[PDB]
Amino acid sequence: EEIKAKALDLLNKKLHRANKFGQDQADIDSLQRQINRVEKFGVDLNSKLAEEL
Amino acid sequence: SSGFRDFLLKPELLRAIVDCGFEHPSEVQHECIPQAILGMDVLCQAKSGMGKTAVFVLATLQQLEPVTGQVSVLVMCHTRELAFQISKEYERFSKYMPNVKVAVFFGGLSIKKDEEVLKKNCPHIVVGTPGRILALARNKSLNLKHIKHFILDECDKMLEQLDMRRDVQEIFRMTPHEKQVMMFSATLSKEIRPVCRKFMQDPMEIFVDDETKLTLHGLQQYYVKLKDNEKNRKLFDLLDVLEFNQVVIFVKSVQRCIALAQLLVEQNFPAIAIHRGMPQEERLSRYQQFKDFQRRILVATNLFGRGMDIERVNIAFNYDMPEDSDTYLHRVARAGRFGTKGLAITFVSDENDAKILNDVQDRFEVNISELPDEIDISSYI
Amino acid sequence: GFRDFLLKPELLRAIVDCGFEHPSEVQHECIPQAILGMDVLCQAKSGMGKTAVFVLATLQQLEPVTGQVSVLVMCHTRELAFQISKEYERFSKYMPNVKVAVFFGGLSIKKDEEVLKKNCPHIVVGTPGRILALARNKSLNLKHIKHFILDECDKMLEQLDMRRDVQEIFRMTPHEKQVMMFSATLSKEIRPVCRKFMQDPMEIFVDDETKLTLHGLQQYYVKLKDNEKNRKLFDLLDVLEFNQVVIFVKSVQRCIALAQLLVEQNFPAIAIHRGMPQEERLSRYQQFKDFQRRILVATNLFGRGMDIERVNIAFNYDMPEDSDTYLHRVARAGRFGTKGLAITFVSDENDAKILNDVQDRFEVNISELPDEIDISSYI
RNA sequence: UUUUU
RNA sequence: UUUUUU
Ligand SMILES: Nc1ncnc2c1ncn2[C@@H]1O[C@H](COP(=O)(O)OP(=O)(O)O)[C@@H](O)[C@H]1O
Ligand SMILES: Nc1ncnc2c1ncn2[C@@H]1O[C@H](COP(=O)(O)OP(=O)(O)O)[C@@H](O)[C@H]1O
Ligand code: BEF
Ligand code: BEF
Ligand SMILES: [Mg+2]
Ligand SMILES: [Mg+2]
Repeated sequence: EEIKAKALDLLNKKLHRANKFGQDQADIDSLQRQINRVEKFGVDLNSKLAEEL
Repeated sequence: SSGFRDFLLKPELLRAIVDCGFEHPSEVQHECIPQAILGMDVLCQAKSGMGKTAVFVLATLQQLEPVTGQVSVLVMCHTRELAFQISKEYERFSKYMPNVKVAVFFGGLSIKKDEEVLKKNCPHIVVGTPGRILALARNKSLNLKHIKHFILDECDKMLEQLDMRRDVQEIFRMTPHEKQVMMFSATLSKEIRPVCRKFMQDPMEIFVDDETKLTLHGLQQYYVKLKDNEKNRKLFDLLDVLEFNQVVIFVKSVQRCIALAQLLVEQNFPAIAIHRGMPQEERLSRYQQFKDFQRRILVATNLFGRGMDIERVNIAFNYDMPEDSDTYLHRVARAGRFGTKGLAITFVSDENDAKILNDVQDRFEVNISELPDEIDISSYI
Repeated sequence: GFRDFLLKPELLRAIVDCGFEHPSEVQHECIPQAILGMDVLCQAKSGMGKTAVFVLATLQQLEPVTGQVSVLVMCHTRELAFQISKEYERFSKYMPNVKVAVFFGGLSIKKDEEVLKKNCPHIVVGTPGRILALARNKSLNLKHIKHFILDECDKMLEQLDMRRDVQEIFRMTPHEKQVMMFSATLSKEIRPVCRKFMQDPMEIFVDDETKLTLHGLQQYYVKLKDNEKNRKLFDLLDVLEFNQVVIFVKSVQRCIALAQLLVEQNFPAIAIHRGMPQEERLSRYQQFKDFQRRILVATNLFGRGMDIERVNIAFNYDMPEDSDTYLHRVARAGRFGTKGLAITFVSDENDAKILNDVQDRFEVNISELPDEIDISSYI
């Protein structure tokens, strides 16, 4: 769960910076779709989202 | 008190049922149990997930007189996991009968462990799959000449298969001719009633011949039309919006089962898979963690399509169309156990997919609405 | 107040076109004397319009002759020379018979000779190295120049190599000419060096250096080790609203690495430094001034002269080497008295000594950065 | 698709 | 160090 909360911190920054610096709207939705999925579930170590880890 | 008292069961059996939390029997239990404990042969068909297992578990335990070193009850089914489920169910109802011993036998695990169990600690009740059981009988490790009760669960599927039918016939021959025979299923094709009938003398017949009542009117069942490419993306969106505790997703092959499970994992869906070809110890560990609610998403072949009783499965997915309306009715039944509410979503890909879904819609007098974009959380749980 | 200067009506028309409503202090003091052809040694506050002083004064005196170059302007960086040339075009909007040209290294010299031979300008802006090369091979004729301008003159003459090149360029020019030099910093030691190029010039000095600070700038610092610099900057770039920032480092290698790391944190950062090809340098410089990008990482190449309107924050990721560099660097933001923000990373004790040297010399306060600040107070 | 090897 | 024809 220490991985879970700190995975949310990396996404809450990528999403924040995407908004702040005019990112494509597809990227905003893709990040948010991943954030809400990570909250509804855990962090799977074999997932491709584990690239950042 | 009231309810289960009508049967006059053994007190240690009734104390077990109390610890199970059951309050009143289902119609199949009220109708079938009192005759079953008399020794009668029974051919039983009843609504999916309505308590068929407890019927033959309670009746065999009621009639059972334990004889040390002697197997008196044989129960068989079509999948290894189902035999495992039935064995543990025997354990929970024999909780207050310490002398009763139960064992389960199936392939994928060393036969010497099964042999060592038989020759060192012989059970009174044996549950298992036709292959391993027949192997142990030919082995002479399993002495089947003391059998007083012969039980088949999911019997129509077990007897629609001639290679499995001949195996159960060869197993049936090595048992005494005077004994109880009981067969259970939610589906009983009019073709296969005689096939089960040849195994019994004057059986009680529980039939739901007019299939108006085979539907689970506590389930909302919808469908979506889409391409194969759109199947994955639609599945991803549905798993995101729909709230659930557990989900079972059914595919039509081992290849599809492995690929979808891997694809779900890479999208950060904590999905597990179960199918033949896994090491048996591994698919037992994966069956248990799903049953113990340690995994939310299960992708399975038709291996998981019958008999599996998972408490918290809220949604059933037909990622691939079921082969027939028989397989459809059992897979959807994996949600909404004992008449609770649940959800069933079916993917219609090609012509044959809509062909089958119109068959099941007609056969059961059921409505399958096209899936709306918003569903009440109160609706399906 | 620009009417009183007695400028040419086209020149006055250009002033109103770019929106100037009132001359600055340095424009009031120097322009009338510079119109008359007097030598001027000018020191003035950062970003308060020194460029307009020598652009307008030379454009006023210019009597274009088709075959010859009359005004030469030099500075220390290529991008500053580019900026000055576009500033001449801006104020030559209504003087169509005036031609300007920029020559600096990193681009083919044959193209510079091509523009000289085929369409010779009246005003040349350049950097001393390329100008010297064009003058030695005789493509550039310096025998007609009547105005000789040095911008950022102290930095241009404190470099002995660059001073030697400027001196050789000067000796190729007529004795009868106007020489003007501009900067925001004029040390006691460098003033005679500038004066040796001039004859009885008007001298504009700022000897009370407390009025060289821009009181419209909020100036803070954070004590940090080099390990902690990277993410303190990351969070500051997240928290602070801004239109544009410039992030200064102490070396080309650090400029490349920090910019690359910022992009991988998905900050759309760009970098300018020596070693970038000049086409990439110019195109990168142009888009930053075109408001195409918000985050610029730079060496001291961008540390003085650069005039980008919407730079609200200036970051000292690495401590500037001395107080002059700090003064010019921090002044890339808040141009012409507007409000900006200045943040300096202090790494070791020597950095603190440099910071203390700065606040003593300018009698300015650099307080520690508070945890949250108001957006209006620096915008 | 499932059922000893 | 940074910057300045090569
Ligand atoms: N009388 C009862 N009251 C409540 N729950 C019951 C009763 N009988 C059985 N159940 C539960 O219903 C679930 C499904 O029973 P199961 O025997 O697997 O259904 P079937 O074999 O008919 O598909 C099981 O978890 C079982 O514990
Ligand atoms: N009178 C004025 N009113 C408004 N802005 C001015 C005025 N004079 C100059 N500026 C602007 O100030 C900005 C910076 O001037 P600049 O000449 O680069 O300052 P310095 O060279 O003294 O550091 C330029 O964008 C210029 O247009
Ligand atoms: F018919 Be049940 F689900 F075994
Ligand atoms: F001194 Be100014 F910023 F050119
Ligand atoms: Mg069952
Ligand atoms: Mg300037």
